[PDB]
Amino acid sequence: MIQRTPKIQVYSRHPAENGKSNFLNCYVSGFHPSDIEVDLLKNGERIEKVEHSDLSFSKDWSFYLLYYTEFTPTEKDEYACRVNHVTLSQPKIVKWDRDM
Amino acid sequence: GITQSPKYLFRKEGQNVTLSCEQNLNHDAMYWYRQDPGQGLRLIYYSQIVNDFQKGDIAEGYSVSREKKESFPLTVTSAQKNPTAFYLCASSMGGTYEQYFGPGTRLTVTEDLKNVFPPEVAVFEPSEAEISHTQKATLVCLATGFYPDHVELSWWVNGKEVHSGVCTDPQPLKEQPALNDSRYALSSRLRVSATFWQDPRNHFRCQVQFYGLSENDEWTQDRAKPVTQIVSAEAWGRA
Amino acid sequence: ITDQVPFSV
Amino acid sequence: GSHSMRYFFTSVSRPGRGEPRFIAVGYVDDTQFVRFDSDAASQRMEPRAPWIEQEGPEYWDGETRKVKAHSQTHRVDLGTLRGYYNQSEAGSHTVQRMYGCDVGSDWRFLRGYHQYAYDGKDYIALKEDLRSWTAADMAAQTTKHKWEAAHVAEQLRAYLEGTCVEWLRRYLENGKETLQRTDAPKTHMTHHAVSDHEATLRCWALSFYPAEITLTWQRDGEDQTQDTELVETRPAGDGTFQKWAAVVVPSGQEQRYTCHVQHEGLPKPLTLRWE
Amino acid sequence: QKEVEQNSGPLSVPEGAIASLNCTYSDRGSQSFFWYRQYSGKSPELIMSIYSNGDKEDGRFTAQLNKASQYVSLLIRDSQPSDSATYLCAVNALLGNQFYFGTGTSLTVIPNIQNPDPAVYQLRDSKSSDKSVCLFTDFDSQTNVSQSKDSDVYITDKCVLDMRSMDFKSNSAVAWSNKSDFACANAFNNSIIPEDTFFPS
Repeated sequence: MIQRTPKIQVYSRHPAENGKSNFLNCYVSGFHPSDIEVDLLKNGERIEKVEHSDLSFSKDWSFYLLYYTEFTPTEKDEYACRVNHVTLSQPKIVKWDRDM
Repeated sequence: GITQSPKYLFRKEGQNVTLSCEQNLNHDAMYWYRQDPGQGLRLIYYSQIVNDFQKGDIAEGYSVSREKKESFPLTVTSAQKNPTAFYLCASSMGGTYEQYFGPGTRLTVTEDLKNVFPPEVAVFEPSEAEISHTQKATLVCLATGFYPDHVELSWWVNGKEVHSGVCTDPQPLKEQPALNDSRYALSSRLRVSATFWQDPRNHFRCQVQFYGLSENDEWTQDRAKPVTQIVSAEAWGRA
Repeated sequence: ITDQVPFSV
Repeated sequence: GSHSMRYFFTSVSRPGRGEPRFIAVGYVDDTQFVRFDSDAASQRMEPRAPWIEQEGPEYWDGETRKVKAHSQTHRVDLGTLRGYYNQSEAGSHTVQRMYGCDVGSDWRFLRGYHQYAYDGKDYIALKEDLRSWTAADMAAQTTKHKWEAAHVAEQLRAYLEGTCVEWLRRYLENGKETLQRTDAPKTHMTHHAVSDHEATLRCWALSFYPAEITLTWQRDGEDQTQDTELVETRPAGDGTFQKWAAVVVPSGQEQRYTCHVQHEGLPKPLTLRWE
Repeated sequence: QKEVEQNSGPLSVPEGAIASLNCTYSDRGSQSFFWYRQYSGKSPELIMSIYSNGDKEDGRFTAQLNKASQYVSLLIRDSQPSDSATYLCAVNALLGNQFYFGTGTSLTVIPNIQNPDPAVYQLRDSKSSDKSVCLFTDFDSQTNVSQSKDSDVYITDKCVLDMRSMDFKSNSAVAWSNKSDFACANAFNNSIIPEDTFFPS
């Protein structure tokens, strides 16, 4: 069984501007099997209003998914998504960088 | 492959009947069609998978069940206004794949069993004029007065069924076309050489298999019971 | 539109 | 080619926890327009793009029945494959199917494909001529002989060369304002001081469609791939895509580096500078 | 209209010649096209299947498909008496996951029986010399038999027999009545009878 660890990317749909609403994206790709746990975090706590796309895979059969939610960026709130997979010894957390 | 029983059915209106259909082709899709004389196929019911079924175009008065993958029993309820039809069952790998039909079932439903009659078979010896003009001899067989039209005619020469020189009408002929419950007639020809008919040691027999009431069906009329039977007529050679 | 029901391996 | 329609099917067995999970999605180019999820509530093929919502009930009822039977076929495959490899029923396995067609500039057939995977590895695929099979291992060769004796390739070719191309044309016409669009990349550049002697320049490309894009760096007009970072294209969430590329530059000479963006909506590549 | 259409009118073709059956359909994601044969009182039998444009040959059969014009046809080489049946056109439909049948076209091949010697004979019953039937036989295939307008007189359609001892084939039609005043001369007056038909005394 081919097992691959997911590649994580945290980013916003539009250029982040404090005060105006945006979308927070956690793009997981290049993983197998498909069973994966993705949670978007705000200051460490899980956001419960989080949607995700429909499961699809690439030419190499690896799966990819997009998790997203509506949020309003501030200058002091830290955002991240936590990803759990069978190939991860512990859940991996990737902080959101506005410059990335 | 796929089978359906019985080949001929005959019931009285007012009660439900069950037409069986079974296939061991591991097919998920199964279909029920009916067909009228001179007409096409018309979908009644079909099933994509077990425990499911969908109404066709003339589902009114019919009902089906799919409890198992191989069986698809069709029920003709008293609500169906014209149950008399040729019923065909088919199965396929899926909704868009070619279907394979079963042998078919001829269902005939009548008001009273008082119009069920076996055939009257007669054979007519060749004319002397035909023998001297074309040097050939044509025997004619007539099955008359039977109902329904569930008959199979065959010629037997010296105890062996023949097919060369035989011609039979494609379908029976209504004796009284204006009647809904008319009795039917059927003709057939057997043409042999003149020297073959002129041998008195040759035996000709016209056998007509009739499908009617079963031995288990009830019968309350003084007339002879029109059970499924064989009626034939014989003839020898003449010089 | 999708193709017809596939064959099993 | 110019356009394409692709379908993706995945079944994941759940031993001792229920029937396998079945997910199917359809895509025209980079736009998803249909979905099915066995765990979702609707239990039907659902629309995911506006232009497909105009299809009548015969379409949605038919597609729902077809993907459901497709999931049933995968239920049989998941068990059959265990016997091919002599595997136990205590582990979870996945099967994946994928097919579709590509069309040229005249919207006529160009290319077809139909491939099958087991546990994330190639299992069996239709070759480019749509007339032969590529078997991975011993177990696939048993499937190949069966599908050859059933004349499967002849019937798959009729879809990929026929129905697939014809209904791709139909979708492209019904969704002209969405599918036949092309959004040029919105580009800009950022600067990040790494230390006193080095700085990072990040070249941005946003809100572009379709997803195919290329970002290259140049120094004094010559290509430079050293000390360059290129992130993978990601979806924006509103039907567009994002990508950026970075390079480390000695402080003071950032004016000698240029970013080049190549995309379908740019007849000539865009050039990006910092000053 | 309907999804699958074919002229159900009886098509007659001379034996040994080419028999072509046409079929047109409304595209419903139509990808597979089939031909079924059905004899009288029998179930439909799959005989032909085509999936790509062009001609598909199988023995004396040839299936032709032109998806552009929505046209499926079937060509029968060397028309034989066994080919007389009803041929059903079938077209699948990926839109809706359906499988549609046409109403079917009845085909009958006529035998090119040279040396026609038409005549109307009278045959008496074997067990009782009272009953009798008239036999119109040995006429060319261009002759048609019309049913009687008298409810007391029954007339059958023409029907071909094939003798194998000699290479001989012939048409025949039977008529009879219980009036006992009905003769073989006025039996087939409803039908167009050739001018040189022999009538015995």
